Amino acid sequence: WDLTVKMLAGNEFQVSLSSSMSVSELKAQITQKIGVHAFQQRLAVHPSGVALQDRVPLASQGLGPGSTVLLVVDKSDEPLSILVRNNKGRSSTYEVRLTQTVAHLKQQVSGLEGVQDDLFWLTFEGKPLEDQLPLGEYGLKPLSTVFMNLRL
Ligand SMILES: [Os+4]
Repeated sequence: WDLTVKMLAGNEFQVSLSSSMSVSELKAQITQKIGVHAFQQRLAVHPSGVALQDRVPLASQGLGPGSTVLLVVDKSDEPLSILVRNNKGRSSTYEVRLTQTVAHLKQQVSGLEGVQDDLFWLTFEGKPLEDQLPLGEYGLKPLSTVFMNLRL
C-alpha cells in the first residue's frame, strides 16, 4: 500500500508495500530511500505511539493505506569485539562494526585461519549468516561466538 514515513529528524516520504506487506518489507523500503540499514531503524505507529511488531503483519497492527509511522535512525557504529570459533574449536577475537557485511568478516576470518573463504560459511545461534547482510542484522554483542562450518 501507500504508507507515509515521518521522521522526527527529517521530513517525510511515501513508501509502497507490494506483497505480504510485513515489517521487513517496510524497512527494506526505508533502506531503499535513505540507505540506512534495517537494524538501525526505530519505528513506531502514529499516532498510537507504540513500536512495531516484527512478527505481526502490518495489517493486523493498526497500519494500512494512508497510515503514518515514525522513524528515528541510529547513527552510532562503534567497534566491538566478537569471537569466531574455528573447525578445531579454537576461538579468536575480531574487532568489527555492526555495519560491515558477513562477506567482509569471512575475508578477515579466512585471512587469519588460512582457509579460503569459499570453503566455509558462518553461523550464529544455529542460523547461518548471509554474505550480503550486515553483522548488526544478527544481533551480535561483545564476545558473541560465531561458528565456522567447513563445506566438507
Ligand atoms: Os518532520
